[PDB]
Amino acid sequence: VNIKQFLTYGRLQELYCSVSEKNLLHTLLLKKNQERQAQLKFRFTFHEVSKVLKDFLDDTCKGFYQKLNLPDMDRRCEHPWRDLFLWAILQNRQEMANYFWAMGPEAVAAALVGCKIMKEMAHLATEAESARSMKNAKYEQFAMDLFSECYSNSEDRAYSLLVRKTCCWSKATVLNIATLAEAKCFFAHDGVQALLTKVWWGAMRTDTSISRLVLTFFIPPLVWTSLIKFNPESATFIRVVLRRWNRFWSAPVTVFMGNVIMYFAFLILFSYVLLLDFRPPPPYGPSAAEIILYFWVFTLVLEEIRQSFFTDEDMSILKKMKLYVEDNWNKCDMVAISLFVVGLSCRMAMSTYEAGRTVLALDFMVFTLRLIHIFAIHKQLGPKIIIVERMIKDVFFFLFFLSVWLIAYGVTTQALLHPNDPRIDWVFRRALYRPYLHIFGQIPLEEIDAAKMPDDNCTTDVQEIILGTLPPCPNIYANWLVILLLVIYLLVTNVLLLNLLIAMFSYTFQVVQENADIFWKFQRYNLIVEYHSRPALAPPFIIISHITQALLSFIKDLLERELPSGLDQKLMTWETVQKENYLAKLEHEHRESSGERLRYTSSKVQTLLRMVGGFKDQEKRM
Amino acid sequence: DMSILKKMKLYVEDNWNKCDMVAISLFVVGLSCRMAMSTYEAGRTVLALDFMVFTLRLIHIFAIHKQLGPKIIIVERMIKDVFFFLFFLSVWLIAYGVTTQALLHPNDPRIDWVFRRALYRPYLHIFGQIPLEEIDAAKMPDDNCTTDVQEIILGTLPPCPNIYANWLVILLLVIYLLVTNVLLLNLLIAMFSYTFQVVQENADIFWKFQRYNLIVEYHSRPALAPPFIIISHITQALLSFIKDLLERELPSGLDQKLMTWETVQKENYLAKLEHEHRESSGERLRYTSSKVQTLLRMVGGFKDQEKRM
Ligand SMILES: C[C@@H]1CC[C@@]2(OC1)O[C@H]1C[C@H]3[C@@H]4CC=C5C[C@@H](OCC[C@H](CO)CO[C@@H]6O[C@H](CO)[C@@H](O[C@H]7O[C@H](CO)[C@@H](O)[C@H](O)[C@H]7O)[C@H](O)[C@H]6O)CC[C@]5(C)[C@H]4CC[C@]3(C)[C@H]1[C@@H]2C
Ligand SMILES: C[C@@H]1CC[C@@]2(OC1)O[C@H]1C[C@H]3[C@@H]4CC=C5C[C@@H](OCC[C@H](CO)CO[C@@H]6O[C@H](CO)[C@@H](O[C@H]7O[C@H](CO)[C@@H](O)[C@H](O)[C@H]7O)[C@H](O)[C@H]6O)CC[C@]5(C)[C@H]4CC[C@]3(C)[C@H]1[C@@H]2C
Ligand SMILES: C[C@@H]1CC[C@@]2(OC1)O[C@H]1C[C@H]3[C@@H]4CC=C5C[C@@H](O)CC[C@]5(C)[C@H]4CC[C@]3(C)[C@H]1[C@@H]2C
Ligand SMILES: C[C@@H]1CC[C@@]2(OC1)O[C@H]1C[C@H]3[C@@H]4CC=C5C[C@@H](O)CC[C@]5(C)[C@H]4CC[C@]3(C)[C@H]1[C@@H]2C
Ligand SMILES: *[C@@H]1O[C@H](CO)[C@@H](O)[C@H](O)[C@H]1NC(C)=O
Ligand SMILES: *[C@@H]1O[C@H](CO)[C@@H](O)[C@H](O)[C@H]1NC(C)=O
Ligand SMILES: [Ca+2]
Ligand SMILES: [Ca+2]
Repeated sequence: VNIKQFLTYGRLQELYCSVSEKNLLHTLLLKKNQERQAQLKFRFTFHEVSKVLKDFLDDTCKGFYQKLNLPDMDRRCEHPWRDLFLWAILQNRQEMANYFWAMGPEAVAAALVGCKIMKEMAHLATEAESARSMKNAKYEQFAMDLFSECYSNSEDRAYSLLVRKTCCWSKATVLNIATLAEAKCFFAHDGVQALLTKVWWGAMRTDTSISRLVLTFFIPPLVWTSLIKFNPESATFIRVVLRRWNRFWSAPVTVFMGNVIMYFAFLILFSYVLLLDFRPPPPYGPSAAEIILYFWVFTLVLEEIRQSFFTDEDMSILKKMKLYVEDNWNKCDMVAISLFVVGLSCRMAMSTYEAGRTVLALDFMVFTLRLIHIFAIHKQLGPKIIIVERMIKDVFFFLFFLSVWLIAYGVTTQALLHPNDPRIDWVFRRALYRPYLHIFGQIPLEEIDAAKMPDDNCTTDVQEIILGTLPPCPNIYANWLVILLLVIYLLVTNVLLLNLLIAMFSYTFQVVQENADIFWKFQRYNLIVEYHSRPALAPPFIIISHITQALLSFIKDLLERELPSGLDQKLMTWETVQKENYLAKLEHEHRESSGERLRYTSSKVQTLLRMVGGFKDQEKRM
Repeated sequence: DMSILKKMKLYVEDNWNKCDMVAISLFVVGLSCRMAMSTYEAGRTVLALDFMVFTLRLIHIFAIHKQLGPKIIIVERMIKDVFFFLFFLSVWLIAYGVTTQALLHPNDPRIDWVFRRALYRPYLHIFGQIPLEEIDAAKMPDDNCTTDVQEIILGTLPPCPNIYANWLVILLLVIYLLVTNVLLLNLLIAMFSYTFQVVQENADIFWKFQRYNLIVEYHSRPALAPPFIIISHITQALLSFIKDLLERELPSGLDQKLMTWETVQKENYLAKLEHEHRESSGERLRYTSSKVQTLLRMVGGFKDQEKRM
């Protein structure tokens, strides 16, 4: 059977129409068909398949079947193994999909696509057993093992395989598909990390010492010395010195360094303006340092705009905005920008001056916390960010129990101690703020224990309590009960509930620390990619880079590169050979396994018993 | 006798050696400053720090005991954990402290008090020092306070804390207490627990290496303890001018006998390894499958020959 001749588009559509009607793919195709019928022979059509694929990849299946809209039904599929793999993946058939992947040309990209589709469908997950089998798909492992084989083979063709635009997946890069699939374990591969290190250092050699690089950063003229080794490849002298300077000052590591230093400078200036040089409204004018801070934040806004609208390429504006706002650091920045603008606006008026100063203090808090993202560069600091996020989630869930318990205890103690205090603010103080402070050692027994209550001048008159002339007299009717409740609260809260939260923290830390390497390598990938696409200048100076880019656009890649047809075909054949070698080694390993040997021995012993019995009977005939 | 530079490099490679060097330098600087009236207090301060260094130097003798040795390594790794935790702690404390200083004392110009309220007070919150009389308006005393900047700088009266939005200051303090005191402190403690677990898994090996190092260190030391060690030093110098348990040179016959004995021991060890490998389950399975294959082929041939008859 020749699959190239066997699989026509009509045949493929017939296969898509022959879905068992008990699996998720049939339901999804039914929903697509119902939507199409509402908006406007074969039960299902390639339009429905394209829409279903769009709900899992949304960029990869660009005109897989919409190109001709519908293609000729007697025409053979241009990518038969790709189509068969996609069809066998959409319906949770993993063995068949494994076979189709083993016969397919672009296997790393196919495996990453399969892992993405498996996780998205396990998010859909109509059933639960299918969802569990689809959680353990092991396609990212196929991609990782094939790429390990490829990287061990050549280590230079592996990088090109990482960055080349695929032919079977609509010019999508393997790294693009891994990002779409969120394949954290693939990004943690040694080959991917090596390519990331090569991108990180740019023109310099990756073995460059940190001390030499920092010292050359702080002494720019020393870059023309041989202190920093660079990778191979009047007017000439100027050109070569400019080339050396640009190659050093364009590397993502130096851009990162400069951005970190200028962010420290920005925080220092922000703190100076907020704490020492915050002047009255424009009647007495903002200080010059404040205007410098305004310009700095304006350049930050320009950088945000560049990242949200003019990032790297041309897509839908809405798609680019969605990609921008999907990053949590991006929305953190947006919050900081909005807070600064509101603060500045309120500060410009006398009646809102204090509110503006308050909002600006909160904005400094937000910017300083924003500074945290640079810790992903270090293995010992990166994973702790993820730990802190999960631990914040743990705190959020613990807060339900804490709030219920504190409401009960605080209202009971407020009723027992100050039944005649009408003021609501003091009700909430004594009911929640004081019990919360008990957790951290703040136990004011002079307000709770009668024997410790001072002889202060106190009133029982409600009007005098409301007026605030004298503090209310605490009720000591049954003070033993108040003290017993405080003892119980101290035990329960401070030991039991606090250590329940701490045990939750410990479990979270243990779970993240088990996978610390993978998490940090994914973080490092994201940080290196972020600073590789950034302009070489740090804000405020980034205004120069923005102006230069705009002027270049008006007047007139390391990753995701397009290859010549011959080199592309050579790479595809090389990867196919690597996949064949990997599968052959897997088969050989399987054959020599203990279970396989046991099965072979038992079967052959059975055959030997039968044939030896026959031979013995024949001999006994003689 | 080696290269002088090699011996110095070997000396300074030991951390206890550089600890001692720090202690000696501190004592010398302290004594020198103490010799002058204008540097007397600085000399006393440096000598106090030197006592601290010497007392911590005393820790090295704990390697002699199995229950004390490994704890030194645990403490070193835990200090590294603290160093890495300090980045998060410093960033968070800078954010919170500057925000609260701006909210509470926007008119206080003095930088020392800025840094006090921005980092020293939030750090002390971690250890139960929560002065609500400076943060909560309802707990603020009726003390005699000024809003004049000149009077604040002069120090005549304490500055009046700003109570503009005190609910926000209190909410920030509540959030800081939760985040820092529970979350971040227990993140550091979980790091500590992981470090302790990793070292305690290999406690025996670490302590035995420590014991080796300590025994070797005190085997090569002169028999007299300082100050008295001056007598041993003078005796050694006099012996050098006028005129080993480990690392000993053997006669040629005994050396050859030892080499042959070790070769025989290695041969016995390798033979036992080979015998263990042969009788393993996997090897037996491989042998049985291969011989069953051979038996199938040869029995088929024999059966065909019999069927010829
Ligand atoms: C292992 C486990 C640990 C936890 C726990 O169980 C065991 O421990 C138990 C111990 C127990 C507690 C044991 C004892 C008591 C005392 C008892 O009061 C007796 C009531 C009498 C009558 O009403 C009040 O007396 C008098 O009051 C006056 C004030 O009103 C004081 O005058 C002061 O007045 C003014 C003070 O402002 C000022 O003029 C002066 O300062 C002074 O003149 C007198 O001096 C004092 O004599 C109340 C109960 C209490 C606190 C127990 C509570 C429960 C425990 C904590 C257990 C735990 C589960
Ligand atoms: C489970 C979880 C725990 C954590 C938390 O969430 C839930 O708990 C919540 C509880 C909440 C708090 C609940 C209540 C409040 C009170 C509120 O003030 C109301 C504002 C008004 C108006 O501006 C001020 O009032 C008045 O001020 C005056 C001072 O200025 C006082 O006069 C004093 O003046 C001088 C004091 O020097 C002296 O003359 C005397 O001593 C006295 O005359 C009055 O007596 C008082 O009436 C501010 C907010 C706060 C603290 C909440 C903050 C957030 C919580 C902790 C929640 C947690 C997330
Ligand atoms: C963590 C939750 C948030 C929401 C909430 O409980 C904790 O906060 C508390 C703060 C309370 C305020 C505190 C002070 C005052 C001033 C007083 O003159 C009138 C009542 C009012 C507004 C109170 C109304 C009820 C409020 C919002 C409580 C509310 C359930
Ligand atoms: C753990 C870090 C060490 C470094 C540092 O932050 C914590 O220490 C802080 C102590 C600060 C001092 C404290 C007191 C004074 C006296 C005052 O009249 C002038 C300013 C000055 C020197 C301050 C300058 C800034 C300093 C070094 C801060 C500096 C970022
Ligand atoms: C309490 O107020 C009354 C009002 O007359 C006064 O006489 C008395 O001295 C006050 N006591 C204290 C402790 O302030
Ligand atoms: C505060 O200082 C003024 C100066 O006249 C004085 O009259 C007043 O008694 C002082 N109050 C306190 C509480 O020291
Ligand atoms: Ca951003
Ligand atoms: Ca020494």
